[PDB]
Amino acid sequence: PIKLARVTKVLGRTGSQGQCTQVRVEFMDDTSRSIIRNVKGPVREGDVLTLLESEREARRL
Amino acid sequence: GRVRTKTVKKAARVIIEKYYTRLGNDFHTNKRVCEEIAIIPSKKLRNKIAGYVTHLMKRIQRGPVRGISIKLQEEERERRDNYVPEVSALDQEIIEVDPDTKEMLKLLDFGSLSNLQVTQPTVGMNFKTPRG
Amino acid sequence: QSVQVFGRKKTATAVAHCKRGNGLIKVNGRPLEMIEPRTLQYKLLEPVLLLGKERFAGVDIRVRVKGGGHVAQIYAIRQSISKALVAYYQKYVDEASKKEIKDILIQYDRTLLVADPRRCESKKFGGPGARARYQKSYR
Amino acid sequence: DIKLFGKWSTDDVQINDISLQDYIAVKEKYAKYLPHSAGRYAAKRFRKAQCPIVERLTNSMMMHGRNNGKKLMTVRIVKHAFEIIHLLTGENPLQVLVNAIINSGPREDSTRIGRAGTVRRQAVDVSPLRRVNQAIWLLCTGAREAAFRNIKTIAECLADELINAAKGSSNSYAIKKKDELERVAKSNR
Amino acid sequence: TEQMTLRGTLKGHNGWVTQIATTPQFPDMILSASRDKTIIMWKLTRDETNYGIPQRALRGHSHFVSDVVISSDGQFALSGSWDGTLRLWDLTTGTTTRRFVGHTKDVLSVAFSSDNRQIVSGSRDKTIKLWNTLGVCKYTVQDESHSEWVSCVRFSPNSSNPIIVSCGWDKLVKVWNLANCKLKTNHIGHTGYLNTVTVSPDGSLCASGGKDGQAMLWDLNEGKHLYTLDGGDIINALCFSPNRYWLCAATGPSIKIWDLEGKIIVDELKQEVISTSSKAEPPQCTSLAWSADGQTLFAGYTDNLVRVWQVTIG
Amino acid sequence: PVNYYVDTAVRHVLLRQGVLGIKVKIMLPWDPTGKIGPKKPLPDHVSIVEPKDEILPTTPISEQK
RNA sequence: AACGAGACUCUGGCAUGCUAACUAGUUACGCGACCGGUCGGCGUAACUUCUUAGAGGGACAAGUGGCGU
RNA sequence: CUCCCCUGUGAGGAACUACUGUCUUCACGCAGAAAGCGUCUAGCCAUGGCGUUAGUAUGAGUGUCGUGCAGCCUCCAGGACCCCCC
Repeated sequence: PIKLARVTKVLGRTGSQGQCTQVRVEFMDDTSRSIIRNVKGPVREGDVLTLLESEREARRL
Repeated sequence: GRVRTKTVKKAARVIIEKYYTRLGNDFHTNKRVCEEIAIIPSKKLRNKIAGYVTHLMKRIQRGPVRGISIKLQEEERERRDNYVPEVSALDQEIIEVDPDTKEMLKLLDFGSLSNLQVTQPTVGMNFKTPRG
Repeated sequence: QSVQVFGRKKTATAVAHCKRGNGLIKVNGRPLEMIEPRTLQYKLLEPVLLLGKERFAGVDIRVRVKGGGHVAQIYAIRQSISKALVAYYQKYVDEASKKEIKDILIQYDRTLLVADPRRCESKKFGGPGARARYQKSYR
Repeated sequence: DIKLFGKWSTDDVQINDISLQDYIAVKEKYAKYLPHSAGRYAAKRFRKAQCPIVERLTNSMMMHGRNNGKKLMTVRIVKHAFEIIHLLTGENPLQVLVNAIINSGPREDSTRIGRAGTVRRQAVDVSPLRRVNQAIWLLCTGAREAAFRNIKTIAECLADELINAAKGSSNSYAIKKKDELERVAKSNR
Repeated sequence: TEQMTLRGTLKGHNGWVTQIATTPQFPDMILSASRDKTIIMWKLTRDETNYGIPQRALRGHSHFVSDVVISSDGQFALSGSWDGTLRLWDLTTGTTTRRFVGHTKDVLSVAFSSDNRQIVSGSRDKTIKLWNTLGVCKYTVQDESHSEWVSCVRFSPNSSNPIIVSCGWDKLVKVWNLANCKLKTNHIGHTGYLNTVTVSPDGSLCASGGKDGQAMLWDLNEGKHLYTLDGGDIINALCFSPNRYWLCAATGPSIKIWDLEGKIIVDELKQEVISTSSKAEPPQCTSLAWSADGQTLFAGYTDNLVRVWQVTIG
Repeated sequence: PVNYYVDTAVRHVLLRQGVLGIKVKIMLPWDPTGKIGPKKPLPDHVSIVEPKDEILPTTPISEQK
């Protein structure tokens, strides 16, 4: 299933070369579920991310 | 990154400390105050120092500043501090006390005090933190 | 009845002369539609179409532009005519209609009443350009 | 009224996604007459989030060496490309830019992890601005590679690649590289 | 038996309103000199949405305009400015007829007489300058005129022998006599710098205020201390009512209309209802102007606006 | 500042062993020219004039002269 | 507290406020031309917006709102 | 344990020719894959690039033939609904 996500906070930048941003995800379905997630490119708080695999969790690079 | 030199902050400290009555919370006000009060070369120095005199005043009206001592804010903090509620917090019709405290008073012949109330001793003994 | 301004972009300078008239607006001896990039036509009439034609009906602007590049000069005439209709409305008209003109021109493009301070830096030795440098090799 | 290239209408177009609604421009205000505003959008972070999308497609079309400094080559080419698009599909050519941006952008992408020389990638997910940017990249590059020598006009070939990027066909070089990214994302997970 | 109400708000300005000057000849128009270098001509249309609309914005200045005063006639105006220039303006054609230089510091204050030929100004150069309508300076007083800046200069419109009252940052209020160019009085009541001196059309009552926060009412003809009013913060502006005998003090958070006979504060004017921005300093009152009408108050703010006050009489 | 504030001198002594070069740097003090003391002060230096003693006011006094 | 960093000098951006310009132009008026304008065409008074360059102003994280012992 | 709002392809009709848009068949050029097989590179090692499979297997579109697919009416279904469970 395809899902949507909301940015609650920006925590740090994960990467070897300092590539990924490690961001915190609310679900736009009004659910309270909170998952950390890796995102590439620029991110500011409040943005919406589209997840193709929505059950996956964030690991440290 | 914009950060003030030793010159900037030291100068604004002494300027404020001497002239505190002449400065005001406006920038250009104290800018022209410092074109007079002190002697500074150039511009970018002047402007910065004045900016800090100002900033430091906006922190002064909040309360005591770590760097400066003025008798005027010593006096305003003599007003602010001095306070008292209509009655003391040390006045209670009933003050509660442990049997032993009552004993210690009984040594001093005060076992006759009216306001006291003897409260039940706590039965378990654990005042200590469970080590580990 | 007479008001004068100048546009600025980089090294390009415009000079706009506003007199009471039929609404003739010409640039260094030719109308708005004879200018070199015709692709850049629409950027020139932008305040016009924004301000309405009624407010240009009573304003005759002769524009003299020299300096800079081709593209810059159209920004220059843009600047000149915009600054012209704002600075003319101050002296020969009220401040209400100047506020109308200004509230219309500002929310679209900030470059209408202001110029970009930015201009070319200095290439320095050790490189082909401002920052850019020559290659180096070890081994 | 504000009409793009004198014949178009910006305010009638539509955005179907929430992530790309906050970034993609030319809906409410930003709509202009001409692409070249010579403004500074690289001045501060995300200040280039707000510049007109047509200008955004415009800026990226100078991207190879001889065409580099010449911007007007593009506001020429973007001019004839739109006027071509309207003839084929028959819709507002600025709907076709929206759909190509939305579809061409990646979703998930891979970040290289390992030691140099050994590529082992892990799947993460694209940020909205990054989606827009990569998408447009893909559009301009697809247009170049497709138009190098077929003797196609870049007007013709970009209208091609754009309409095809909008429909979802594998014709577009864009949709191709996207589909590779998402598939590698699948490989890793 | 009176109360005061907020009527309208005037935005012509991108910055502070330094001094507001009203006129008897035209109760309809005001002259507002602002921190944005502009002297705005205010037309009161007294409509529903807007209480007033700007008319003529005058730029002669490379810097801020500290004070403005009008002629008893609807034409000429005068403006002091920190770049060190005083100027004679025509409100009709919107151009500069005469320019006044010879100050090496800012022009802090300027006073135009009731007779409309004289000019008396004072500056951060610690100078009180006498100007003529043609630009020529008569007499420069270095006399001990002050040991600090001259913040305000005001003429006295009285039948008794003419007097000019200037207030310095040296805490002195000095009184001077015209045509002898002489220093006739030294008034010392003060703690802290002085901001504004006002002189009532009576000529008898002059009010001065400053950082001390206490409004000082002095007797000009006799040369005697009269009254002391207690208040908070800083007095920025002070203006006397021509017909109502009310002394309006301008302090930053609040304006105070004083009744001098009964020593009663009439109304205290401050309004902010917002809870989120309440941590901020309430915008100061930079100037004050009383129209010759007596009902209408015009006040400048640090909110870059001109707010007006109207009198409800019962 | 080092331009107008200091004076540098370099010389060569010529001796059996070789030449010894030498450098002498001298710094001048500040304010009015006595043939020394270059007038314009260091851009760093900040000089504060002590407040001139002001009489503390008692009761308002009006003096006519 | 002292040197180094900064400050400083040199260059660019601001000034329809000032000081002015026949060795830079502008506006205005004449003559000139070709169909009221177009013209680097020719000359006189008008002034500094343009064009120069001096004086000095201007920015100090300043103002408001958030993160911060 | 339902009922009834919108989606489907299961059956009957008009229409089907005229209307428009999509799947059939032929000429057309354009992108264009892999199981694998080899090679090269990460010290050793493909989970990568590049060669060969092949310009195959394919898919997006323009013009030919369809007597198609339809759009307009019904149900048979499927999902939003409810309930219910909490």
